Order: sequence, then structure tokens, then C-alpha cells
Amino acid sequence: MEVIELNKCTSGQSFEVILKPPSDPSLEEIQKKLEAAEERRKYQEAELLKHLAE
Amino acid sequence: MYTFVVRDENSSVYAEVSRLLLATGQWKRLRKDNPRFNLMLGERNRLPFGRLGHEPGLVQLVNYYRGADKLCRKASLVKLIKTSPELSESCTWFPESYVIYPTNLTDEREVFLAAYNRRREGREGNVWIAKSSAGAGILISSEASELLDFIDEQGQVHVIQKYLEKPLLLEPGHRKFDIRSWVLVDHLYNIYLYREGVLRTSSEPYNSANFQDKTCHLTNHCIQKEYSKNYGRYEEGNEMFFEEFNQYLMDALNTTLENSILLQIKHIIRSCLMCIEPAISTKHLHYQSFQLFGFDFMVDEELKVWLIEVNGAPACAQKLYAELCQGIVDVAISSVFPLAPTSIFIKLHHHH
Amino acid sequence: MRECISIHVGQAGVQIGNACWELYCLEHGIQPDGQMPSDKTIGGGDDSFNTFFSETGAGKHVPRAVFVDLEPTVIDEVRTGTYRQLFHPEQLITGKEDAANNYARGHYTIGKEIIDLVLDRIRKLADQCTGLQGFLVFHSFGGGTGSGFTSLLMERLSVDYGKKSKLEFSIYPAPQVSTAVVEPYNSILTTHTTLEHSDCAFMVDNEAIYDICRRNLDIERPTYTNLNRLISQIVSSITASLRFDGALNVDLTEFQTNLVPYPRIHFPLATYAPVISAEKAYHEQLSVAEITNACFEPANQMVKCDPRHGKYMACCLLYRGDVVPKDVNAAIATIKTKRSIQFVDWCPTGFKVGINYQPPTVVPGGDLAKVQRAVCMLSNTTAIAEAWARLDHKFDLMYAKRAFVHWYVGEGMEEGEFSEAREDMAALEKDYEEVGVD
Amino acid sequence: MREIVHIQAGQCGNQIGAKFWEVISDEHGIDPTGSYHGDSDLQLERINVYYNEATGNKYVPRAILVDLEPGTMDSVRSGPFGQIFRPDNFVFGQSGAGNNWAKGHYTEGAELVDSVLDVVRKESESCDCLQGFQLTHSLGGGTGSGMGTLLISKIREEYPDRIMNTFSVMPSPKVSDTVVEPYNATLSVHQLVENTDETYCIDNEALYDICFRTLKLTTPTYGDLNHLVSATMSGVTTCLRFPGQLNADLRKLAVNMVPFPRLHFFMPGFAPLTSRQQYRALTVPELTQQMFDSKNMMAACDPRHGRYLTVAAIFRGRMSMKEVDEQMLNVQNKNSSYFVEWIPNNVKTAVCDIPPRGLKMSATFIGNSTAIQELFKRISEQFTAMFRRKAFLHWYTGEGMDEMEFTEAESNMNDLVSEYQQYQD
Ligand SMILES: Nc1nc2c(ncn2[C@@H]2O[C@H](COP(=O)(O)OP(=O)(O)OP(=O)(O)O)[C@@H](O)[C@H]2O)c(=O)[nH]1
Ligand SMILES: Nc1ncnc2c1ncn2[C@@H]1O[C@H](COP(=O)(O)OP(=O)(O)CP(=O)(O)O)[C@@H](O)[C@H]1O
Ligand SMILES: Nc1nc2c(ncn2[C@@H]2O[C@H](COP(=O)(O)OP(=O)(O)O)[C@@H](O)[C@H]2O)c(=O)[nH]1
Ligand SMILES: [Ca+2]
Ligand SMILES: [Ca+2]
Ligand SMILES: [Ca+2]
Ligand SMILES: [Mg+2]
Ligand SMILES: [Mg+2]
Ligand SMILES: [Mg+2]
Repeated sequence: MEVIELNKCTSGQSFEVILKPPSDPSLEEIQKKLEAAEERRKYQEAELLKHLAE
Repeated sequence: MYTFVVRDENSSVYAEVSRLLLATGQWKRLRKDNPRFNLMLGERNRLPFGRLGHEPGLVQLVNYYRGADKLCRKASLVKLIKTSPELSESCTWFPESYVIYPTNLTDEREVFLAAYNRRREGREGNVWIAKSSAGAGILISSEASELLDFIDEQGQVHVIQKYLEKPLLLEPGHRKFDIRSWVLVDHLYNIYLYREGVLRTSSEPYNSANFQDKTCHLTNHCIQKEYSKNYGRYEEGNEMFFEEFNQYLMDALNTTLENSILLQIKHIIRSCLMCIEPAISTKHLHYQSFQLFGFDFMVDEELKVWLIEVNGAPACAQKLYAELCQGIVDVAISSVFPLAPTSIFIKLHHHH
Repeated sequence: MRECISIHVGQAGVQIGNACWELYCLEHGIQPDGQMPSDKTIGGGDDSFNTFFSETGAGKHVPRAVFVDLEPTVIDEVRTGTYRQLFHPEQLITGKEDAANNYARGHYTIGKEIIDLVLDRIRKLADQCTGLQGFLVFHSFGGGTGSGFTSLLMERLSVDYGKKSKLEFSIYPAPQVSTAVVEPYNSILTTHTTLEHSDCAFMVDNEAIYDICRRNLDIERPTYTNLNRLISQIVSSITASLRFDGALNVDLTEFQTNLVPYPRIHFPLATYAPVISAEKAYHEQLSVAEITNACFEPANQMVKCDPRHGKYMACCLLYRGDVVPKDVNAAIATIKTKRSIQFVDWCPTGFKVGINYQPPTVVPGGDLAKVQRAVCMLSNTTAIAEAWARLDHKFDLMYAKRAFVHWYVGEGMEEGEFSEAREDMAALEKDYEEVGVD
Repeated sequence: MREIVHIQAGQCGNQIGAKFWEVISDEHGIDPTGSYHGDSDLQLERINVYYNEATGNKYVPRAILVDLEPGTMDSVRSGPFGQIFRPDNFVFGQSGAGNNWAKGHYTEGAELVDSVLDVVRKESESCDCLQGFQLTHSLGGGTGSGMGTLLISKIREEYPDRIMNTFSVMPSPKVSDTVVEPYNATLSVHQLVENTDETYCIDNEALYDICFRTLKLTTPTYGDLNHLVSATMSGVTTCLRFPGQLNADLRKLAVNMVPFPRLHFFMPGFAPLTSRQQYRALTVPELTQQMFDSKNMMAACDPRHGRYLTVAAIFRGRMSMKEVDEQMLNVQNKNSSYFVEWIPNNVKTAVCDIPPRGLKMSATFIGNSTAIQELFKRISEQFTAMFRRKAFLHWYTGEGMDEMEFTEAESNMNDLVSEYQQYQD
């Protein structure tokens, strides 16, 4: 049971008590993922319109 | 209409409980993977406690206490008794034991040898028994070299404890035995001891000058029914019940089962289950637990009771299935899910 | 003084944000019109509260916050609400149609078209900062916006603010107050894509908040208002160190340093006490030992789980009110001799303690009673892995049949993202088991 | 401002559509002249969903009335609320469709469809943010069935990313106009499988049985049947017309109700269904028990013959929300065998304070159940009984159709039945 790093101020205080010692994707890549999904949507919508044109 | 699921098809105890629950006309069984249950008769291993108590409007109850394996594991039980102050290292009703890890893997090898060498020097009886939870794999010897070498040939944790060289022998026969007590702990952590126990007796005379033949040294029901030639001789199925055993104690020892043995048994049961109550209690938990335990005891010729182990998924004597299983439904299941005596249990009062 | 910017995404994030900033104003003495009498430095200053509020020449204290939602009805409440005058219109962003509880719709279809606008508004707040600490991001797991757009935003924030810390306040889904069957999908999809971008995430399970409101506040059927006023109390306790003088958790970097030794395991369990009903005739004031002991009861945790069967990696105690270190240490000594607290072997067994003398503030007319001392414990327990298992299990049930998957593929998401996200969660559950189980 | 465009086609479609607007206009406080006279702000909160606002604070239904003969739409224009509809939104021909799907879909209907789309386009162009469309029609006739599904196909072409919803009346021998109704319904069902996101299956067989057996109506009329349809349509649209969190919009409802794209055919239900003991207070347990009762279902399928994929329940009136949750959880936990266990928490409940006219409280049921296959099997058997002899086909081949199109429709619906069967097991 040891207390360390006691800090005090007008509005409070803080300390630490020890009981026992121990023993990314780039902007370019984000754009490609967003455009790839958009392309997949456009392809699916084109197939639907194709089906409706038939 | 209550609902329950069955996730352990090999449980004889809860196959009867399931049988009784349905016969009441007020319990419905669901597929084992349906989450909308009131009661889970869970599996033995890796029971998913983390998915219990998360169903809106469903009070859920499981037949196992999470964390009770600390008591129902060989090595775990030893570590629990030695480290828990409630039981202390000087615990007077648990044989001197040590956790020994095979050299192919803390460990109590040196501590065991120190105590072993002390007995060898003091002319005292120095017979130990090596066993583990991965057995059907037991060795009884008076030489520490054989015990340690037998564990290295294996690959799982073992335990070396003192072998009771002065057991109480039943007469006629001059034979060893052990006592099985069934204990039920409900969701409120009431400790109920089934009034009926069983003595799994050995049908062979006890021989202290030969630990090689283990038929007279192991009172297991399976061992006696496979390697013993006098199985069923003195009592049917090598099972003597309390009524006959109490009569024997009066005739031979001028004492009773309650005075000479049961008081210690009840004390030991309370001590073990009270010690772990803070770790496993479900009092303020989002789900509830109960569990049936099987305590195994040894009695020496001094009428002193020793704890051998605690079983987390025990079976029951054939003659006692109907009564015990009905008792589980009355106190453990119907107490939470009531339906639309002279209790068969002995309540071991204690402080929560 | 280093600034913090709060970002509120989707209905859950916005409505929780409104409860928080309402509480922040009450705690700092800021009126609905933004005026602050106690602030003697008009139109400027580098006080602790300035981490969360900027100041205009006219003395208005403006939250450093952006509210984002793909539909206007929720943020419209803010624009015409009590604290409408706090924000300027640039800070409140609304689209016209939402993500329909569809991660893919929030992340890909709609996210791609509004992300640049949201980043521009965030940049305007950053340009006011002399030393930006990072971001606090509030969102639900289950919503299509809260899940899908948040993950996209977090990815871009790591690009545009590489060196800035990002903390999360995330609402874990609960069927009692949820009506979207696909929320497990959205939860796992957003956790997979946000995991590498978030330094520390405080999950709040609606099931826990709901039951605390029913059990402790005697609310038969809690509303979002009831749930959010309680959540804001917990959020306030967590962010108080950033808004008041002190030396514990004074900057966002310190949360990771104090609570997350392993980057992927960055989900601390929050526990709060005491929660007392205001309608009560009059309650007995609990002691330091009592509220400290309450931190180890599952009934006051923000996520229902059993810390008795996990391991601790870190533990912070955040006290508010009449509390002195002497009583905290004495309480800790008693709890160790009764509780089952097991730390991992590579972490010290101890606690970091912060005390703010100002007691908790309660919104007038709210459900919570005024108390003289309260505590919020932040503990990094492997036991919170129980929440991941529950969620992954529901995911597996629906995904085995591909139920509802066509809704996601139809927005341009590949089916492989499901299994990729699920495999990441499997590795996460394995990380917890390696750290926690012997 | 999530606007819905409403379309009603054919005799059945316009007669049920008329009653729908009569009911919801009363609920929202709109009188037959379009003027608001309510006493609650909840009525106008979401009024723009179904109503356009015109000069003088007038509310005009966003409805387009379509038919291939003038008769029914003359009746509407002279009915109770006939003057509330936009006169420009009546689009009709003179030839009629002769109960002939081919006439509605390929010939007579083809000549009028562009003028309907002109009105549809006009209504959509003035929407702040169009949600989607709802069509009321029968499947057993010619205009609502043939031209109705033609309209759906052309609307999807022009608005591919909007939600298409229909209230579709299925024909029954017990309430039938002609023997070719199984032909027209089988042809239509295939269109709906492809081009609608949500279809409320309204089975005239069930409406008749409810009127005859439960309401004790000796001789049910189409008017009696439509009273049940009006009450149901109001119940299922409550989430769209008043403030709420669950569903609340067409896309969110679809996302929670349709786990597989083709299985979007719903069994609606309503409670109470009381005969004239009509003043007795109805409890939450009774509302919940009846709402799940097969006899309260309007699809004529037994839910106990299949499994619920998803269920949406809506309670209306001042009641105990705590008690609502309890009884709902009670029904699920007491019959969890009829709910697929691989869609967790698949039963959602919503509550609205404003009850329907003349009721203290009510409950509306929306089920996506595999039992709906019984309905498609019934139609398929009636289709095959005639088609195996090519009976009555000349009415359709005379309009340019080939027998092969019937065989393909027959196979498509049997495929649909098989798909329901696999998820039932
Ligand atoms: N605690 C709390 N939870 C909320 C609140 N609002 C919504 N939720 C939860 O959030 C989840 C639904 O996500 P939302 O935030 O409403 O959806 P969204 O982020 O707006 O995304 P959309 O799909 O576009 O509407 C459910 O689990 C709700 O229970 C709130 O105000 N407080
Ligand atoms: N220290 C000891 N002294 C004397 N006998 C012992 C002993 N330890 C074990 N035994 C004997 O071994 C038998 C059972 O051993 P143990 O219980 O450890 O194995 P086990 O767990 O596979 C049987 P069960 O689980 O059914 O009780 C008992 O009948 C007992 O007689
Ligand atoms: N419930 C109901 N069903 C109707 C009504 N009118 C017609 N039907 C049914 O609709 C089918 C006939 O189609 P109908 O709408 O009259 O033909 P259409 O004008 O060419 O679209 C048959 O199944 C009728 O039973 C009605 O007012 N109510
Ligand atoms: Ca200032
Ligand atoms: Ca980063
Ligand atoms: Ca013509
Ligand atoms: Mg054993
Ligand atoms: Mg939303
Ligand atoms: Mg007709």
C-alpha cells in the first residue's frame, strides 16, 4: 500500500496507489474504396435498367 | 408456461429433472440453441455464461455456478485450500497435498520432497498417492522417485497427497470405503445437504503390504465392478447406505453416524462453499445459478473425516435418483419458477 | 490550454450530445444564451473550460462541437431548443434522408457525398484551436449513420489529423429499446473499420442504462431522455478532467496511457455510483467506502458482465464531491480484502485516483437526486469481452443464412466485408482470452 | 418531409383507396373540403407524408386515381370525400379491361400509362424528399392487376432507388367476379416478386370469413370487406403518419421486415374485430392474444403452419407501455417455435397515442411468415386446374400473349413457394 504522485490544486487532487508490483489507409485508398462501391451500385442499376428495357 | 433447454445429453441427474419438469405440464422444452429459455441445463465444459441474463423479460437460471471449478478440480482445490485464509495451510481435514507439474512443462516439487524427506527420517509412514483430473491413472507408492517419475511420463498437472494408511475398515471383510455426499446450492446460496449418502465400499480386504494391486485401495464403483472378484458380496453394488452404516457404527463402535462422521462432513461442506461464496455468488447478477455437488470423504480408524475431492457434475445412486432429482426441482427450480414434507435436505445455516 | 472537439453522429450521438452540453453548461455556469458571468476574461482566455468552449467578442461561450445526421428531424430539435443560441448554424449538419439502419448506406452511398462537407466544418473549428488535442466522437453501434458514417469519418480524421487522439462514446445495441434487427451487423462492421482508428472507446450498453433507470430511478419504462441524462452524467465524469483544473487525465493522450496498455484492447468498463431517485423522500448519503465498493457491483456497470472472472489491466477512480485521499485509500484497503480483483502479471496492481471537489450537477427537474459525493471507475477488464461474444453470436446466426445481406450488397458493399469484419472480431475475442484466461 | 405518392388503380383499388383516405383524413382532422379542424398537434406533425398543402391552409391528398373505365371514379368523385382529391389526378379511359390482365398490361393499359406517369412525375417533382410509392389494387381483375403492375414497372424504371409498396387484394372463389382471377393473380404475383419492396397480402377469402363468422354479417358486401381493409391500412401506416422511432419510413420498415429480397409478402392483422358487447373495454392481454390469432389474419393462412421471419406490431391508444412489452414477450416466449431462431429479436413493437376512430385502443399486426406460401399454393392450384386444359386462354392470346408467358408465370410462383419452404425448415 504505497501512494505516489500526489498533486493538489484548489479544485481537487490526484494520486496513485500501488498494492503490488508486476511480475492506415491513405486518402487515395479511401477514395478508391468509396468509388469501387459506387461503381458496384452503378453496375447493379445498369443491369436493372437493362432488365426493364427488355 | 416455463421453458428450459438441455445442453448435456449425458447427464443422468438432469435427464431425470428434465423428465420430471415435463411431467408437471407446466414446463416446455426448447431446442438447445433457443435463447428464450427460463432454465438452462448447461453443458459441462465451456458453458457460455456470458450469454445468460440478456433476454428482456426472461428470468434465466442455470444449473452451474460460474467459477465453481476452483473447488471441483484436483490441482485447483489444493491451491484454493493453501492460499485461502478461511481454510489456511494448516487445514486439519484435507490431506497434505502438493501440485506437481510434469518436468515437460507454481510447482511444488521441492516443497514436497522436503516434507517427504522429513517423514523418511522420522520413521513415519511415508506413502503418497499421485492422481490427476485427466484420469478415468493413479499410482500409490512409498518412494518419491516412483511418484515423480510417473507424473513426468504424463503430460497434465498432477497432485501428490498423503495416502490415508489408517482407514476405517468395515467388518466383516476388513475393507476400505468412501462416503459420497450430495449437496445442492440454490440461487440464494443456501447450502442443502441431501439426507441420503452412499458408501462406495471395496469388496476386497485392505492390504497395506501391497500397493501394486489397487483393487482394495480404490473404492471407485467402476474399479470394483471390473477388477474385483467379490463385487456385490457384502452389499448390493458395493453401495452401503446410511441406515445400514449407522446401525453398524452403533453395533461395532457404540456410536452414531451423526456424531462420529456427519458433524465433520457438514463442517467441511460449509467451509468449502462459504470460502468461495464471494467469487461465485449470483446474488446481484443478471442471471441466477444453482449447482449439485458431490463431496467425497474418507474416514480413518480414529473416526476423523478427510475430504478427498468435490465433483461438479456428479451422478447419483440408482436407488436415490427419484428422491434427489425431485428435491432439485422443489428447492432449486420451483423456488424461482413456482408451479400453479419433511424436506429431504439438511439446511447448513451460515453467514452470507 | 489544448482544445478538444466533440463530434456527435446520428440520432444517438446527437441526443446524447444535447444532454452532455446541457450538463456542461450547468457545471460551468453558462446560460442558454452562451453568457458566462463568472468568466472575467471577455472574448478570450485559456482556462480549463476553454478546452470545450470558445468565446466570441460579445462574451458568448460556444461549444467546440459538430452535430452530424443524415436526416434533419433530430438536429432540428437542437436548432429550436433551449440551447439553440449556443451553436451557430455551421455546427449543425443535416441531410435529407437517413441511412435506413444500413451500415453500407451510411458509409458508402451517403457517406461519400457528405464527408467532405463534414470535414470542412470540423476544419473551421480546428482553425480556432491553438493546440488541438483531438476528438470525442459520440455515436450508436446500431444506426446506419452512427455505424457507417462514423467509421468513414474516423478513417478520414486519421488522415487529416494523424497525430491527434480520438476517443469514442459508443452505444451498444439492446433489443429493449432497439427496433432494427440488423444492428448486430452494423455493430460488427463499424467496430472492424474503426478499431485501428480509435485510441480509447467507452461502450455504454442500453440494456444496462435501461435497467439502472428502472431499478435505481424507479422508472417503469425509461425514455431516451431518461437514458441520456444518466449517460451524460457518466460522460461528464469522464471528461471532467479535461474541463477543470487537475493533474489526472488532463489530455486525451492520458486516457490511452492510463487505461490501454494494448492498442486493440481499448474498451474500458465504466461503473458509476450512486444513482439515486430524486422522487425519494430523502436518501442517506453514501460514504466513500460505500460508493467505492459500489464500483465492483455488476448492477452499476455501463455493460453487464462479471469482472470477477476476468483480469484487470488498469483501473482509474474518478471522484466528484466531498472526498479526501485518506478515505479513498482506507476504502481501497477494505475492498481488496473482500473483492476478487486480479490484475494481469505484466501490469501493476493499483489504482489511479482523481478527485474533483465540485459535487455532481443534476439538471433541474431531472430524475437524479443531488448527492454529496459520486465516483466513476474506469477499469480495463477482459470481462467486457462478454459483450463482444454476445454480439458476434447474433451476427453469426443471421449471417449463416445471409439474412438481410442483400441490403448491404445493394449499396455497393462486398459480401467479403462481412466475413472480414467477423474474422477481425474473432481475433479480438482471442486477444482478450489470451490476456485474461490462464 | 418524407413524402409518399399514393396510386389507386381499378375498381377494387379505387374503392379501397377511397376508404383509406376517408379514414386517415378523419384521423388527421382533415374534412371533406381539405380544411383542418383537429385539436392535437400530433395530427399535423407528419401530415405532409400523405398530404400536399395548398393555398388557404388546404390539405390535398397526394393521390393519383387510375382506371380504364369511368364508373368507379365517378362514384369516388361523388362519394363522401370525393371533392378532396385533386381533379387533375383522375386519369381514366373508356374501354375497360374486361377482367383481363393482358388488356391492363399490354393493350388498353399501354395506351393510358404514359398519362398516369405524367401525373406521377408531377407529384414527385414537388416532393422535398420522396420516400416512395404505395399502390392499392386487386390482383384478380384487369386494370388494378395488369395496368397496376405495368405502372409499377415503369415507375421503377424512372425511380429505381425509391421504395415501392402495395396493398394487393388476392382473389378467392368465395368472393369472386370471374373464373379467370387465378390467371390474372398469377401473372401479377410475378411482377410483384420482382418490382415491389413490400406487399401487404389482403385475401378476400379471409375478409369474407371474418365478416361472416366473427362479425356475424349474414351476407357480406364489398363494403363490409373494405371496412376491414380501411382499418388495416390505417393501422399499418400509423408508423408513417405520426411521430415514432420504429420503422417510421418505408426503407427502414423494409430493412427490418425483408431478410431476402423476394420474400416481401406480409400477413396483416388487426384487433379488435368486434360484432355489434361492443362497448366493453379491451385489455392489453386480449389485444395481444387476438392480434396473433389466425382468425384475426387477413391473408387466410394459418401462422402455425409456418414460421415468422419478422413481425411488426403497432399498438394505438393510451395504455401501459410496460404491459405492452410484457404481453408481447409473453407471446414470443410462449410460442417461440413459430419464430425462426436465426433472426434474433425479430419481433418489434411500436406504440401510438392516437387511437383509431371509435376505439379506446387497438393493435395492428404485420407478419413476414413462411405460412404465406399456403396462399400462393392455393392460387397455383386454381391456375393449373384451368391451364392444364388451356381453358379461357383465348381472352389473353387475343391480346397478343403467348401460352409460354403463362408457363413462366406458373413456374415463377411455384419457385416462390419452394423458397418459402426452405426457410420454414
Ligand atoms: N442511449 C441512447 N440510445 C439511442 C438513442 N437514440 C437511438 N439510440 C440507439 O441507437 C440505435 C439506433 O441507431 P440511431 O442512432 O437511432 O440511428 P442513426 O445513427 O441516426 O442512423 P440512421 O439509420 O440513418 O437513422 C438503437 O440501438 C437505439 O436504441 C438515444 O437518444 N440514447
Ligand atoms: N489420500 C488418499 N488416501 C486414501 N485413499 C485415497 C486417497 N485419495 C484417493 N483415495 C482413494 O481413491 C478413490 C477415488 O480417488 P479420486 O476421487 O481422487 O479419483 P476420482 O475423482 O476419479 C473418483 P470420484 O471423482 O468419483 O470421487 C477413493 O475411493 C479413495 O478410496
Ligand atoms: N375487398 C374488395 N375486393 C374487391 C372490390 N372490388 C373488386 N374486388 C375484387 O377484385 C377482383 C376483381 O378486380 P377489379 O378490381 O374489380 O378489376 P379491375 O377494375 O379491372 O381492376 C376480384 O377478386 C374481386 O373480388 C372491393 O371493393 N373490395
Ligand atoms: Ca474567458
Ligand atoms: Ca491514428
Ligand atoms: Ca385504343
Ligand atoms: Mg472426480
Ligand atoms: Mg437516424
Ligand atoms: Mg370489377
